Amino acid sequence: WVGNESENPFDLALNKKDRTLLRETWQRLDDPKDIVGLIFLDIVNDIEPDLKKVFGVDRAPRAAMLKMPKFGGHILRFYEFMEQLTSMLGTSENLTGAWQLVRKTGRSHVRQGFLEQNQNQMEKNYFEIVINVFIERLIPFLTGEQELNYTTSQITDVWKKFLNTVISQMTDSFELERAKQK
Amino acid sequence: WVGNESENPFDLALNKKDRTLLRETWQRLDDPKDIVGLIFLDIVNDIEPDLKKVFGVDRAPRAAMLKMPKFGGHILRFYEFMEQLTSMLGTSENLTGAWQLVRKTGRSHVRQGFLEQNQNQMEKNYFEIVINVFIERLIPFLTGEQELNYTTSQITDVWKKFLNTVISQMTDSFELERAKQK
Ligand code: HEM
Ligand code: HEM
Repeated sequence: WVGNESENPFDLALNKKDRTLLRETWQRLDDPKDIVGLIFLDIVNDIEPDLKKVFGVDRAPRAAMLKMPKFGGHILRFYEFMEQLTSMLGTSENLTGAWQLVRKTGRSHVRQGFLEQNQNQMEKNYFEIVINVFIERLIPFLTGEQELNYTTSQITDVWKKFLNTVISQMTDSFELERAKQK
Repeated sequence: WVGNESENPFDLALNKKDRTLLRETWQRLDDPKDIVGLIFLDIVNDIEPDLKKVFGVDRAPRAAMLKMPKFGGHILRFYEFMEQLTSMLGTSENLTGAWQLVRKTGRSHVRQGFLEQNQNQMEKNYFEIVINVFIERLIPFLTGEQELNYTTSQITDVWKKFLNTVISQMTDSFELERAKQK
């Protein structure tokens, strides 16, 4: 895909009002990078501890991990990716750039040897594992149900459609890029 | 993808009411196979004549094509695919089987040498070329605007989301299967 096609799932799964909600709800958050950090700490410590080694935090106490370079780097990168993606979708309506960003990010992960070897739709999809923790943990902050016009049901459904579309496009772009590289 | 995942784009782009509309509007049609036939006749004769050779109708007058085996066979297969897909989506809510059907069909086309050689997202996407003629020609039958509760705008938007999702999933499944086969 070039990115400008009419089949863009971010245009199909989300309408204009949905995209505005994604941006406005994300912006309502105070310290979104801190929330992203807390969720990644849960991912590597509680949910998928195989990821500690990947991020170089297999020895760091939970309390030191945010300072370790690969781990704190990833938190920054993931936060920036969500910042840009929600802005493109919900502010500029740059639907092409939003789709292109997600597929480029999916393809780029093929360089991660852990994922090249272990990413597997039959067994573990690590993009799904990570984003599912966001679905469970980020959405209650976004609805205001948890702390650190739109109804709770609306915000929940929109963020689920959005985050599931991020999973599917990163998964598909990764899988294709890996197949091509062989 | 197994098919049962939460990232299924037919569940994300279409809600239950949308899927019911897809099924009810398709069922309102009198002789849907005839309409499918007429649209394929336009595709091969007027829009993408490179396809005449593929379907063995490079000599048949337009008036004989429906009887030629590869061409009339394809019309039957495409009609059955839409019949099953709209039933799965809109009647049984078998969203897994709907997604699986579309990806299996995408993968199966890699066996078509014309597509293996020529299918190309940079240049011509033949699934997109075919389905776009359906978007232009089938939707006015579905809305009742042309001849052979839901508003015209609703029916048009739902069928566009649906048919665009069929294009994207056939395209992606095809591309992956071709890359794997090499
Ligand atoms: C789940 C959705 C994910 C998103 C949105 C995401 C986002 C990003 C971004 C934006 C970058 C830098 C730009 C780029 O390389 O494309 C990056 C790099 C990286 N990603 Fe991810 N990532 C995700 C999941 C994962 C997973 C499951 C792994 C497991 C290995 C992973 C490992 C890495 C690593 C090691 C880097 C290099 C930078 C670093 O180590 O901090 N990512 N990721
Ligand atoms: C655009 C969406 C399309 C749909 C939904 C579709 C559907 C189907 C189905 C359901 C079958 C039989 C089952 C299977 O093999 O999976 C089939 C076979 C086939 N498809 Fe397609 N098709 C599409 C596009 C195309 C295109 C663009 C070509 C161009 C080569 C093509 C060429 C063929 C051929 C040659 C067969 C074998 C049967 C025959 O020749 O009649 N199809 N297609």
